[PDB]
Amino acid sequence: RKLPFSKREVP
Amino acid sequence: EVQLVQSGAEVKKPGASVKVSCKASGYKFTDSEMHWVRQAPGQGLEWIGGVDPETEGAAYNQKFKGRATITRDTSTSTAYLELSSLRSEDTAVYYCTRGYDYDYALDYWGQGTLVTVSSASTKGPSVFPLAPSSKSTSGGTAALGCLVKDYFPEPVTVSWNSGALTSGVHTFPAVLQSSGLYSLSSVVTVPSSSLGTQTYICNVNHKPSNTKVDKKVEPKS
Amino acid sequence: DIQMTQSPSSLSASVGDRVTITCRASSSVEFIHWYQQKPGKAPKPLISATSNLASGVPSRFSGSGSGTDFTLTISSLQPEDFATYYCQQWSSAPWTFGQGTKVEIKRTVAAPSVFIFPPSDEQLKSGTASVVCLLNNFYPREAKVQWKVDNALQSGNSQESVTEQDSKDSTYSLSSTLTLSKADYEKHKVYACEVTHQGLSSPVTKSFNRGE
Repeated sequence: RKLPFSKREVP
Repeated sequence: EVQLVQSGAEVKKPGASVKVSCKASGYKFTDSEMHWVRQAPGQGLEWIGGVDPETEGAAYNQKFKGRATITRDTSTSTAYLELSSLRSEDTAVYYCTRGYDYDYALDYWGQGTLVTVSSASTKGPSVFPLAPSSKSTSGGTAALGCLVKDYFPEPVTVSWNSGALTSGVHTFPAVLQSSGLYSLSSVVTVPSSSLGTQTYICNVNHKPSNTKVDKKVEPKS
Repeated sequence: DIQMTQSPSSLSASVGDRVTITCRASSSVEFIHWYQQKPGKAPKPLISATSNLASGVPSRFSGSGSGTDFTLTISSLQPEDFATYYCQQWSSAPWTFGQGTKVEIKRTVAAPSVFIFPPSDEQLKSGTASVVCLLNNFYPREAKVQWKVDNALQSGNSQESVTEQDSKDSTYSLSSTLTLSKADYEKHKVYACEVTHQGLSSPVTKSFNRGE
């Protein structure tokens, strides 16, 4: 899961 | 269940600022982004900016940069949008929406917050019944309602019986009166046979003037 | 910025018709998302990444396209599909949306059910009389309401508004309000609302006598 703007990965 | 609950409608003078809240629940607030989207008469939808709680910053659309401030309180799972130096063009419904995954659409949206930018004074409505009578019957059905008159700015919300009555309800778009004040009607069609046993109450809310009116609509005697 | 242009801006079709909405991006995008917005409600996700139906979206919706050209297809238009549809891109900052496409429903003619409401006593105490005429569940939208006071045609003292198309039966409703001062109201007896519509073989008049 990649956050739309920040592109931060969240498993 | 994911819920995004926004603060009530507001009226603000030109040059003033507005701060809208979006209380989130049903998911891990710090693991998603919150975005702000507005719907103005002039356009469809416009992205204002957003925030990833694990960044201590915020992203803005260049159009709103220096005028908008997006913040978040991780302890209360609340996202905030502050818009400053308000202009006529800022009158719009502001939505908060969750940014969950880059491959997926903004999946949950708040109910919206109408912000009106006006120098005109706020005015709470007068609520009058539209009583069912022999003049409001049609093939065993009776129509009844509430007339919500002389308010400013929009919106007024109307529910029936605290939201338990939704079928056959028509809450009309407001009309702009010559005075600059708004008026609307909310009607419902029900069996004419049970007018003496059922209770019909319109719940009228006008957040800008903090007006809450419950009006029981009885058949005319 | 990447400009998203939808065509057409509005369309009308019958229940069971196949409807198409195009979305053109001014520059290539990896994919687009589609949203559906019902009147007075927030937008809802409809399609994710050009062709993946959002959660709970029926199979009659489909999305296709690539680069700059995309299409939303509704294979069998249903009354509940009355909404404005928006495309969106977030391959480039700022994120942008299309201008929206309003989808309206064509259905059979339905005559309005007409109701009349005299002013409440509470309103009269305040010095004004609003007489409300309601036209319920009709199609098409075009309806003529004429106010008659003691059989004299009124002008300039009424306001009307129409609802959005109903999500179940695709009809409209209309409210017309005649506003007079308590003194002007008390000068006349008969208050009539006269309705003209395609579904009515001849005009339907709803009337009452003041204080009856």
